[PDB]
Amino acid sequence: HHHHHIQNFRVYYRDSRDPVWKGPAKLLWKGEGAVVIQDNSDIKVVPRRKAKIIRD
Ligand code: NI
Repeated sequence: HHHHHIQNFRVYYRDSRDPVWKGPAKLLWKGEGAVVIQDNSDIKVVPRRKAKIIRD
């Protein structure tokens, strides 16, 4: 199966204990306190404070 990303979004994000922004990733889901991103083959849950959601 394939998780189609939400169109017109890109996301940069940080993992725990690492200040360097990773990305660009696709946005798969927007929740109240977190987002789901897809970075190549990795689908990850990122707290909103660690996500840079860029309208594209
Ligand atoms: Ni899946």
